[PDB]
Amino acid sequence: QFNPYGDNGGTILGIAGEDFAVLAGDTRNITDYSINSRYEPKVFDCGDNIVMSANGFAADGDALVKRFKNSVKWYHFDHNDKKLSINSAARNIQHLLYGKRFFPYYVHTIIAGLDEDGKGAVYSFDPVGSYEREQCRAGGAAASLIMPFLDNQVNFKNQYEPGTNGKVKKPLKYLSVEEVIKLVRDSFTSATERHIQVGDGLEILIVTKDGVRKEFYELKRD
Amino acid sequence: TQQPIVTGTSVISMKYDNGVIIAADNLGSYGSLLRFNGVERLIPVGDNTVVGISGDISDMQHIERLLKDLVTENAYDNPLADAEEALEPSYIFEYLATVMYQRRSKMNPLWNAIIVAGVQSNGDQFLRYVNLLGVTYSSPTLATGFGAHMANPLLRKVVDRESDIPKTTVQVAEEAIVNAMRVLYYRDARSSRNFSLAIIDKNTGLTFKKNLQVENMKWDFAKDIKGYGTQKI
Amino acid sequence: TSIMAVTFKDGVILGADSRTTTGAYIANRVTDKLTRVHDKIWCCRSGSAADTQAIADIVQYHLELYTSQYGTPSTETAASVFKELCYENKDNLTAGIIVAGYDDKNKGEVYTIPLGGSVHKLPYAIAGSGSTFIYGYCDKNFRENMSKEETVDFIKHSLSQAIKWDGSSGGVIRMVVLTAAGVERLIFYPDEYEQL
Amino acid sequence: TSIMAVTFKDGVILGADSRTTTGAYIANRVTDKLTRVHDKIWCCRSGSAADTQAIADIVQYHLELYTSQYGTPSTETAASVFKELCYENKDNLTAGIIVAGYDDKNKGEVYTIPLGGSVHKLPYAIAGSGSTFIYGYCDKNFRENMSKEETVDFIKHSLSQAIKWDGSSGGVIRMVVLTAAGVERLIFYPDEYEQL
Amino acid sequence: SDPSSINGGIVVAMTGKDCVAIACDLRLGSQSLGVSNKFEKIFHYGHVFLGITGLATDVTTLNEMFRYKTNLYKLKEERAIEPETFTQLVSSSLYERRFGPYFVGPVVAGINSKSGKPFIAGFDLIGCIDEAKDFIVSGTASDQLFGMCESLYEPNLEPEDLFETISQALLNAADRDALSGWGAVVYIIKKDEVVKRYLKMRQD
Amino acid sequence: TTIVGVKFNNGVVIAADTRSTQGPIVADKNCAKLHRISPKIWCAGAGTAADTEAVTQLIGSNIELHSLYTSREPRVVSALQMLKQHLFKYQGHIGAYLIVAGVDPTGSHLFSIHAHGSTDVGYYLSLGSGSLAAMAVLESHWKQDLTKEEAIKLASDAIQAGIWNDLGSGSNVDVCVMEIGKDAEYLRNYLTPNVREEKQKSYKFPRGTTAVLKESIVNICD
Amino acid sequence: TTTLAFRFQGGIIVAVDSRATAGNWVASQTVKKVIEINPFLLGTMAGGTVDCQFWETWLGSQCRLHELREKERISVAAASKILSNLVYQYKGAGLSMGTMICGYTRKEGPTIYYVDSDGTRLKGDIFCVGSGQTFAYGVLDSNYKWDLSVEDALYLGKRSILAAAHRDAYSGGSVNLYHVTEDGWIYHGNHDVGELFWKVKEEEGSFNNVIG
Amino acid sequence: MDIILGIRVQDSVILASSKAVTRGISVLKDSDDKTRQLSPHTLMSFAGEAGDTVQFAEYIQANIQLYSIREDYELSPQAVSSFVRQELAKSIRSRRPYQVNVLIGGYDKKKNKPELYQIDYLGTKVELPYGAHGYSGFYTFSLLDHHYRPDMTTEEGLDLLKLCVQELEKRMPMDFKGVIVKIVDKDGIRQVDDF
Amino acid sequence: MDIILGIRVQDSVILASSKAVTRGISVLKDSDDKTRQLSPHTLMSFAGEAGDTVQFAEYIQANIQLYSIREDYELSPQAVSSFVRQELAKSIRSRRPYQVNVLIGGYDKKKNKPELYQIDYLGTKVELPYGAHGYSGFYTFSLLDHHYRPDMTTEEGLDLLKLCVQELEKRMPMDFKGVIVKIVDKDGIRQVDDF
Ligand SMILES: *[C@@](C)(CO)[C@](*)(O)[C@H](Cc1ccccc1)NC(=O)[C@H](Cc1ccc(OC)cc1)NC(=O)[C@H](C)NC(=O)CN1CCOCC1
Ligand SMILES: *[C@@](C)(CO)[C@](*)(O)[C@H](Cc1ccccc1)NC(=O)[C@H](Cc1ccc(OC)cc1)NC(=O)[C@H](C)NC(=O)CN1CCOCC1
Ligand SMILES: *[C@@](C)(CO)[C@](*)(O)[C@H](Cc1ccccc1)NC(=O)[C@H](Cc1ccc(OC)cc1)NC(=O)[C@H](C)NC(=O)CN1CCOCC1
Ligand SMILES: *[C@@](C)(CO)[C@](*)(O)[C@H](Cc1ccccc1)NC(=O)[C@H](Cc1ccc(OC)cc1)NC(=O)[C@H](C)NC(=O)CN1CCOCC1
Ligand SMILES: [Mg+2]
Ligand SMILES: [Mg+2]
Ligand SMILES: [Mg+2]
Ligand SMILES: [Mg+2]
Repeated sequence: QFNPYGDNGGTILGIAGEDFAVLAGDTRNITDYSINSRYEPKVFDCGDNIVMSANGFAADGDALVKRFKNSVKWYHFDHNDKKLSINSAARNIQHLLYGKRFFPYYVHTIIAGLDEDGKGAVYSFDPVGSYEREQCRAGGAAASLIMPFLDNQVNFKNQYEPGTNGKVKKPLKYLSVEEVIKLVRDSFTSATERHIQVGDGLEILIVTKDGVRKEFYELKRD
Repeated sequence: TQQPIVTGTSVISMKYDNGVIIAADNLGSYGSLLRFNGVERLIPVGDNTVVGISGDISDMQHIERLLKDLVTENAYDNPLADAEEALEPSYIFEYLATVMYQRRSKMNPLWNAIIVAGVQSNGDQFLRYVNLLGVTYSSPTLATGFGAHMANPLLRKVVDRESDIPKTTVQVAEEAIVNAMRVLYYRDARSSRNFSLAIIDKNTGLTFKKNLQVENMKWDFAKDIKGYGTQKI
Repeated sequence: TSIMAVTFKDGVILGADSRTTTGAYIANRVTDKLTRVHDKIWCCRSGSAADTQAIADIVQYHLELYTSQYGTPSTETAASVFKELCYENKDNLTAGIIVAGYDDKNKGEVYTIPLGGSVHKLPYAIAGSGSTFIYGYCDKNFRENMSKEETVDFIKHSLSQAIKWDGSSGGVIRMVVLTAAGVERLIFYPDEYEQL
Repeated sequence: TSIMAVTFKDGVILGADSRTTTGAYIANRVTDKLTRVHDKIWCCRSGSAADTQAIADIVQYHLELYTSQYGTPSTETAASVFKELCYENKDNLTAGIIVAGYDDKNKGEVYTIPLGGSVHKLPYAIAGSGSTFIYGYCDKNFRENMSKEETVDFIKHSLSQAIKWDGSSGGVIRMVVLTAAGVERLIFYPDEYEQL
Repeated sequence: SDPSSINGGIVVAMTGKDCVAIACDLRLGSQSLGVSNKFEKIFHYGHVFLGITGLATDVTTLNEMFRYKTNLYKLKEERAIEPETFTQLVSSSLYERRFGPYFVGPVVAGINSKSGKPFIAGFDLIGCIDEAKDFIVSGTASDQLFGMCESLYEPNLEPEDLFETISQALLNAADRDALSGWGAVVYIIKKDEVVKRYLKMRQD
Repeated sequence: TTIVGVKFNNGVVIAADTRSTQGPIVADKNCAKLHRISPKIWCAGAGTAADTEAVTQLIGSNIELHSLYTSREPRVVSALQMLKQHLFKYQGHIGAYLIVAGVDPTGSHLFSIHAHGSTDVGYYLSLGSGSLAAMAVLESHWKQDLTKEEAIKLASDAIQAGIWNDLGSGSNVDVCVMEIGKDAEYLRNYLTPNVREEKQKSYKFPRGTTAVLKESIVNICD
Repeated sequence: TTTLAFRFQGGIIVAVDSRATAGNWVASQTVKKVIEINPFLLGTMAGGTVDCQFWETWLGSQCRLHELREKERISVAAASKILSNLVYQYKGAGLSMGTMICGYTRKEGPTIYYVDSDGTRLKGDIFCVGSGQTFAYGVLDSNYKWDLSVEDALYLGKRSILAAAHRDAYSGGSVNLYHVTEDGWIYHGNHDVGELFWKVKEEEGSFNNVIG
Repeated sequence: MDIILGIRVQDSVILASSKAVTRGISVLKDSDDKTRQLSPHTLMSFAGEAGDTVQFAEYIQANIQLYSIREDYELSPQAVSSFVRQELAKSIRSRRPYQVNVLIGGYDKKKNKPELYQIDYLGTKVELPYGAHGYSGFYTFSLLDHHYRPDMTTEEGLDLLKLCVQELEKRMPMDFKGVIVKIVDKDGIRQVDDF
Repeated sequence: MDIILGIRVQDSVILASSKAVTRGISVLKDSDDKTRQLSPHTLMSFAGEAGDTVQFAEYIQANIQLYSIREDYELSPQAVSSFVRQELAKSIRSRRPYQVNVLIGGYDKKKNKPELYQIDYLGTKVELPYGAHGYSGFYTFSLLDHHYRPDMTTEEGLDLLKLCVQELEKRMPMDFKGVIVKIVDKDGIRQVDDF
């Protein structure tokens, strides 16, 4: 019997700072035990300072990104070139995903950008459209490896102030773009070590008020 | 929901400094029966694109007709049909990719793996893959079926990343492709000795080679092999 | 597999391709499917590689022990031991074996043993997946009391066609000639047989 | 079924056995598997009797309507209409059809259409369950530009073997000769072909 | 009805400078229902420490079985079993039940008393030895532990620093797994002293 | 796994990668797939990891007892016969796929065994998930009358093909050279082309970060 | 999930946990499971995240359209019935929802309606919904009286979620409290179970099963 | 079968076990005692598959009684629980396993301490302050987490137990026809007749 | 849902319907009224699949109320029952059928007679002196066969009904949390508050 779904592997990661946000993803694309491409980007600039990635089944991922990019285009036509806010983009994506509730897009979607107060924003979706704004989210094959590390290093979970008898928590603070990229690079190199579907290359899209910048880093190719 | 009947095996391809090479054998398998031997699985579109197709042959022939019809439709009310408004490889691919994904979404797929090789109008090499699931990807080397498992490893030794493309000549690239075709004949049970090869160069254009054969094969060492272990005779 | 054994004037010749498959992948392209169970009793193996191998080894053991006590066994005796294993373990075996041997009294003999474990003595036998494509050809072309050169051509042309149509068959054509003179191994490469 | 169509010097000949089965029972031993879709365009039917029949009737209707408007259709056109039906309804059809016709410009032509609904133009074609047993024989014996008598012998000997080995094939060997001269029906009975 | 994830639990082991650490959570549940918050998964036979995750009845059974075997070993050999030897004993015993296995994920940890070398090892349910310089992970949050250990770990950590690394590896891995947590225990093992610490963690 | 075996002038060489997987997770990044049956008979194993180790040890044990009994150096065909009869008896349920090689008084030998108990003979062989990547290289570059240094190069190249192109294979290349008249040399980590890059950050925690409820000294003595 | 809402002397308490799960993987610890439909209307979420999230915000759009058309805030009964009639149209399609529509109006007073994806719609004083509902019921029932103070009722709702958060593996994260009065709903904060458990243990002397 | 509870307090272990025996759409009996005295200071309640439960309980009872006679000595609750666990741990890999869950309440006379052990059909043993098998735990555990204190009296334990039964009678789907309560302490085993 | 009973006596129809709403291992509600007034002298109780029951009951209610307003006239119980049966008879061959069983108790004012109709989800209608749906019938029918007389009063009918509820409470596996009883007679529909 024909199976309409497949698993193209890879993993993605979104972190939000005070005045910026990053959306990272490895460039490896796979089926079963074969590598299809060592450089196939799945993190995209969608306009209006919104970066997006839909990781899982690449055919569904590309279809969704394509539809959202188109959604942004028509939002401009219909509402006098108004900038689509990240919260509005998030809600719009929920409707795109839920539109196929009974034949889902097999993808974990993450978008990043800046909210209307200029502060960093990351939104994450399940395959059928449930969404939630967060400081931190890993998605895809190696999400289970990376996410607990992010809880510990971004949100300082399980970390207490030394000498306070485990009574005072380590205080939350925004990380610099330099510190965030360090965590992203370490997250992906660690994921590459222990997950077979993750590797080849890492592409990070950084979003500030000035626009969207890119950074690329080599990953292990085994 | 389908099952493929008459099938075509590996399509292999790679980029080199000035263009792209693509190849596929001339066999139409009917399960284990090697039924048809005159099957052309590389289909040129204009003088700048070749579409290589594996999988179901009835669906391949349908895709042939679509591409043929696409050329006709593009020529309508188009004075620049043989110039600026000619069909690009990227246009041909996106059209097929759209069709493939729409068909999978209707649970009635075209049971194929497709590689669109060509050269764009600005001289850029185009090489992209699409299959029955609508899954698309691009790489310096692309291959379908057994080619993905056996050809890609060999072709990646020549062009392992982007920077290796300018350093690869058409002589070196074709040699690797022809070698890969031999390896597939040794090891793929649904491959044939006869194959076609196409080169799309940004300078010399489209060169379509038919009725090629796998040659310089190593079989002599077989005479020394006896039994499966202890047998001495 | 495509395998066959053919009796002729001076004795019998066994023939086989050299392809072993795991799905559509060729695990071994230079396989030796013609195996010695006794000096001048050989067999062609089709079906499960592991099953036919385990059987042939047990038979070789049985015939070696037979020889130690009662001297050279007949080809019929060898076929009977094959049958006994294949029949009694029919539920756990996928083995299609052709048994061929040379006596001085009985000359060349061929016994085929299909899946069920039945025994059939024939002038010539064909077996394996690729045999289906040459029933027509072999029936039309086989003659009794052929010469060595004619029988070699008959097997070569037959397996050439079997190989051409069957995807599960290919590589080299191995042959084993069983006569009073002794045992002769023959090999034929693609470049020769493909263009017949 | 065993069916085949063979091009030759003067045109093309279609050939078929006459056995129809429902399991191992022969429902009809004198079946006519060679059917007219146009004056000099005929087809051999294999697979489901009901499916191939319903298709051939629709094609005959299409070509009759084609002729009313645009004159005699080409053999390629007839094959295209067969393909269109077989391909678009592949999920609901079990039909293996060989299309054969005579033009004056194109002479004899043979198109085979397997289960998938693909089209393949060939010098000669074989199909049906019994065709498996004669791939070896037909490949070795076919020559281009044969005479009428040679082509009749080629088909007769081929189907004779197909019938001999395939249980799903038998009865009489029907043939239909398509040339400039016209349309000739031939029949050959067991007592003749069995002892070839 | 997947034996290895009915009760839940995790074990992690690490090496440091002239020391080893082995840690486990305390949960024992029946699928969603948490039943016990006192179920320790780490045992020891002399100076060799064994942590076992998986089906809790087998955890208990194997502990009792290895206590049995190491006691007889000591009586006959007149010495304590070493980690390398015990690792082989575990492997043998698990493979003995090849086609009816204990649904467990054992982890050996300890310092060889003769050479002084820190030693850790992991196994699958069927006996395959997984030796490592750095760390071994096991349990329902093994993916999480792999990700934590692979990033947090560095070689030649002092006992006091190693404690912090392994504890943070376990805690943050446990909090991303529904079936792990409900308390934790860490063993710091030096050549001739062993410290056992209970960690404060979230109880959900 | 990816494992290969290559015959040469005066002996035989086998090689293997060093990745062990559990689904998509890399369990062991440097496991040993090359197994000693006897001093000059070595085995490369793919398939179920415990099965390859257990079956190689059992036959290795029985080979040693046999060698002592007969006062002879063991032969590769004896190991081959004992392995295949054991594997056949278990009808494939012991999932061991082995490349058996070695030198003995009879000469140098190279065989492969499948889980169901079938054996092959060859000058070059490859087994495991990356066997197609390896065999592609072997078929391209193998020739009759290889030297020792050529065979090691060919073997390790075939393993590398698996390491890079197969997701079930990775990390390092182990090699074992068995030459006639000489001791077999086991080259553990012959190549190490997958060294982890320096991490961006040290995650050494300030002492006291972890909250503690209880402390106690554990008694390991009698 | 564990969600509850109960009626009492001083109005309605609504309490929920904040955990999301995908099998045994803890997907989130900070999820909002209460949706503020309007200043006098709340909706709780249990079951499939999106099914609840999508259709309850849609419910809010339908309630807004009612007060535009009718110039009057929608009744809790009518609001719950829009949602129940919607999911009933999808009955069998595989929607997964366990919701509670809580609110105050003049004609009804404080009202709670249980609505689930197989079409059940029930008015009632006390409901607990979710995988940890039974754990919440245990504590809630055994301590519930109609005459509870606003202070005590808030605590009982908070304590009942904590009870479930502790025992149920698929419940946890943090507690979100709400109090619904005649004047509308009032938010009573997010309470992390990480700190709340130990604080409750110490002060209350409960949770003796746990190693202190 | 269905509901079996257990609460260990300061000086005793209290076991409550439902009285209903249901088979199909009929409650065949409403006065069933789902317990066996293993020794003078050890009581075992049980729930699970029909037939298996009593067969297993009585088999254990016979073995412990055999031990008592042979050694003229009472096994400790810990020793009895370990014996029982091993029997279930054997059972689970048998041709047909005992599908029986048990609670073992005992008073250790050497330690002067009450002890409660919860053992499921897999042979999963845990010592607990309070225990339950089946769906009962899904209500009682959270309730006991709240109200239980380690220094309670037997009377306080019974009131705590009444609170559990009331909650079960309110929220459980099936009518389990109340419970038989038994107390295990320094003076042995006795039954509360009015509950 | 689960237990719905009906008894027709000399001058009235008495409907008893269980109060429990259970879902999983939790009794979500113990005061549920499984009935709708279709017209002043016609009452319909219902039991079956969750959601379907109330949706169907209210749909019928709306239609009968629509008829009443249109004609300024009350449909006879027989006419209402036939309408209901046809709706279920349509339903059973739909894409998704209503899985609802109903009892229709009514007082025909033209005949001055009480009438009780039992209709299952297939659309199988029968007029009866006493009726039940689900497993309830397996106890009550044999009990009513014995104790029922056609000339009983409403008070005698209620005592007869108490006997049925007592038997169900004794032998039924599930706790159905008692019943809401309603009487239909010449003066319309009223609820008995103390049962
Ligand atoms: C041709 C290739 C196909 O029938 C021959 O029969 C050939 C005979 C042969 C090959 C090598 C040595 C001596 C004789 N058979 C095979 O190559 C055989 C194909 C086959 C496999 C399984 C069968 O049923 C049990 C029947 C035919 N190939 C193998 O045995 C290979 C080595 N192993 C596998 O394919 C693994 N199998 C094991 C059995 O269970 C399924 C997976
Ligand atoms: C040979 C006999 C076997 O393939 C031919 O293909 C022959 C072709 C033929 C026969 C008569 C007229 C024209 C052409 N085919 C049959 O005889 C055919 C066998 C067949 C049946 C069903 C198939 O799949 C649907 C494929 C092949 N026989 C029939 O159709 C007979 C008349 N009917 C049945 O067997 C009843 N079938 C109907 C289809 O569903 C199964 C039961
Ligand atoms: C490559 C990595 C395959 O991906 C090799 O075949 C490798 C061989 C190897 C590894 C270490 C030492 C010697 C040889 N195989 C594995 O690493 C193997 C892959 C595998 C997993 C599951 C299988 O199930 C049929 C078969 C192969 N991994 C393991 O054996 C791991 C350590 N163990 C398990 O996954 C436990 N399984 C074993 C089979 O029984 C069920 C539980
Ligand atoms: C607790 C955590 C137990 O699950 C709650 O029921 C919780 C409710 C909730 C409500 C609003 C916001 C967050 C959380 N439920 C979940 O977290 C839910 C569990 C669940 C999964 C699948 C279901 O389908 C039968 C039903 C319940 N988890 C999710 O919805 C997660 C985030 N998403 C997925 O698992 C994605 N699936 C959903 C179903 O369709 C396929 C994709
Ligand atoms: Mg790799
Ligand atoms: Mg049909
Ligand atoms: Mg016949
Ligand atoms: Mg919890």
